[PDB]
Amino acid sequence: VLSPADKTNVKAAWGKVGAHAGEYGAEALERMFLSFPTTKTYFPHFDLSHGSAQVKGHGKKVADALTNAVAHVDDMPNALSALSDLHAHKLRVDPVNFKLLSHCLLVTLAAHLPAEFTPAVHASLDKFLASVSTVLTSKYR
Amino acid sequence: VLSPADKTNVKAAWGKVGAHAGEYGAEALERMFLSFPTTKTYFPHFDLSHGSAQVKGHGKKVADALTNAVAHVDDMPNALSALSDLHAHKLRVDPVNFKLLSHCLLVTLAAHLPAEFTPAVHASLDKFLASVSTVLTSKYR
Amino acid sequence: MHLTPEEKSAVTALWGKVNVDEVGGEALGRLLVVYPWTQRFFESFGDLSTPDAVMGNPKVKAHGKKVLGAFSDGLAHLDNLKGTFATLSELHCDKLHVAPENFRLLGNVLVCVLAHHFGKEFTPPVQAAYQKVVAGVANALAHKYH
Amino acid sequence: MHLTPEEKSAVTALWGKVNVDEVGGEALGRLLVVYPWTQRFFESFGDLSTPDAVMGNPKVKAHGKKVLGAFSDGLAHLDNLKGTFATLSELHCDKLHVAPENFRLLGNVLVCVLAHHFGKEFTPPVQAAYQKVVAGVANALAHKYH
Ligand code: HEM
Ligand code: HEM
Ligand code: HEM
Ligand code: HEM
Repeated sequence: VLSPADKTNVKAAWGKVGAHAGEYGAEALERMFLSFPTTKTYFPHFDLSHGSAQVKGHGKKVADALTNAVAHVDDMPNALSALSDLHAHKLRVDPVNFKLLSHCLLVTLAAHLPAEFTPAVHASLDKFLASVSTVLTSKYR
Repeated sequence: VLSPADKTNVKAAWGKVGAHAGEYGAEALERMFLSFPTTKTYFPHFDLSHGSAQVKGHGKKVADALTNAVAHVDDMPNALSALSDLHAHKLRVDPVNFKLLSHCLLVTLAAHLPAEFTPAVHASLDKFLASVSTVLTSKYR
Repeated sequence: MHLTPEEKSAVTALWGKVNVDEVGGEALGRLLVVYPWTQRFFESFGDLSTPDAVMGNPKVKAHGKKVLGAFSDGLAHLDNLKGTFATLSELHCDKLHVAPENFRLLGNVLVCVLAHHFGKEFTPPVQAAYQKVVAGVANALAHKYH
Repeated sequence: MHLTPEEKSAVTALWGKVNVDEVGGEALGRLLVVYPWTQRFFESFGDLSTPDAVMGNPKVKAHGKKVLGAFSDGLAHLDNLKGTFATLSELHCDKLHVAPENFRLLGNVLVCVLAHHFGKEFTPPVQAAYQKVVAGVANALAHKYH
């Protein structure tokens, strides 16, 4: 469970991300595709070359969805309900992958938020992405 | 999330375990110790030889809590709150391990109850050991 | 494959009693039921709405016999899993786009099914040997992914 | 541990700019905060109850430097990780009882700590080589577990 402190930590760090979300999403994805190459099997219709426009466009969406969950941090299962149905009934991405993207998003933020990526924050971001992942996975079966 | 069919499936299969629960809990551990030897690091105080009495005795303990969750199926977090505390703040067992015991319990059930381990029950039993694992690790941080 | 002689021998002897056709169909069907997201690779097999629909489905049974058939030929090549399955690895990554986490799921289902069929005989030591084989087969099947 | 020469060169390049005492402290401390169950192994270290208490605990800082010194040394032997780490692997399994998952958690924290320290220089290609490297080290530390 996210605590008051966690929610504050996440609201501040994500607030700094500001309007870089989209770009950080794409970077997260690129990191993901290079480090954990098995994840590319879920984007075969995607061109994965560096700086690909599909990668960018998908990052913006990922980050937009993350931004929405931050805005509704106290009602995430409802705020994310639609994404959760998509991922369970249509995309059917295996659950272990969520952890991998999460790690990459954290690397990405760490690399861009030197001052705000403190230990306490990191811990909060990590719980946060695990909550998001759990909601997106909640209807799998 | 457990559906009604799931609860019914679990109550019925657990019903035929009956008085062997203990013995099945002990067999599950033994299958876990031999199949996934890293799990042995969490019981450095145990005599882990085959038939040893700490393994047995601990088998029954696990079995009984399982029983308690079957009986409190609609109410797991409260029924297991104490065990949940114990694991998060004292035993501190890494979450990955829950999946290994769950898999060994299922194999133990498949080995013992042939006609009851239909495909629908397997599915339900797996969902159930996972919700139990989720509850047992929900206060870790 | 750090398999021991008595492990190698525990694996082989048991495998010689397995009805590959029945076991392969039960394995593949269970995988689809227990972990429904795996159905994403099987749209054209048809109706997979319910467990009954999945276990009765002939394309499922036939695909199952085929997968274990190849798994089976693998048990003859234990000292070299990577080599035997190399092209299988490529096809799986490059034409089929099947993530390798799937191969582990199926292995774990396979072990449940062997326990279901052989009971007392599928003892704790005999299981440990299978967990090793199944993890090796999955690793070899994934070896060519890049 | 399939490391390409470009990967090895990137891993080695970066590592020369690292101050191991500081990065070791940060990574062991952040592992203890981010994943508090890993504290089970350090009860003699005193107060580990708040992030400032862990990060600044002198025992944590000294153990971190020690852990990382051995990692470094590991980077001079990328071709014989297993041998290099054999005795440590034995100690961790059979005296300290440290479950191998802990090595993977620390690797992952280490990757973010590098990320934190180097900003842009921690390119996606560089990350990817460090992941293969933390994984091989985790595996080498676990290889004597039985
Ligand atoms: C942080 C967790 C994640 C979130 C918030 C997220 C969110 C989203 C969103 C907003 C979409 C767009 C769907 C639309 O157009 O309506 C999407 C699509 C998609 N996601 Fe997820 N995703 C997450 C993780 C993953 C992961 C881990 C994978 C697999 C590795 C994945 C695979 C896909 C695929 C294949 C699509 C469709 C791509 C396309 O054809 O456009 N997602 N996701
Ligand atoms: C379904 C999942 C599990 C349940 C229901 C469960 C239940 C229990 C119970 C009833 C106890 C005894 C508490 C008491 O002393 O009254 C216990 C303790 C313990 N468990 Fe868990 N357990 C589970 C999984 C695990 C796993 C995966 C591990 C790690 C491999 C583990 C490691 C331990 C340890 C080391 C103890 C303390 C044993 C002792 O020192 O005697 N448990 N658990
Ligand atoms: C024990 C591990 C597995 C083995 C040995 C195996 C083996 C095979 C073999 C021999 C083929 C024949 C392909 C051809 O005709 O060239 C095949 C096809 C296929 N396998 Fe695998 N398989 C395994 C696991 C999986 C699993 C886990 C999945 C996904 C859940 C999967 C998905 C497929 C698919 C989608 C095809 C193509 C079927 C078609 O023709 O429509 N396999 N497999
Ligand atoms: C990067 C992987 C690691 C390396 C290379 C490493 C290396 C070392 C070394 C060189 C020692 C001192 C050995 C001695 O006393 O003779 C040590 C001790 C220790 N390590 Fe590891 N370590 C690693 C990861 C971890 C992790 C992740 C944990 C637990 C989360 C852990 C737990 C311990 C403990 C409890 C000690 C003994 C501390 C004491 O002296 O009281 N290590 N390690």
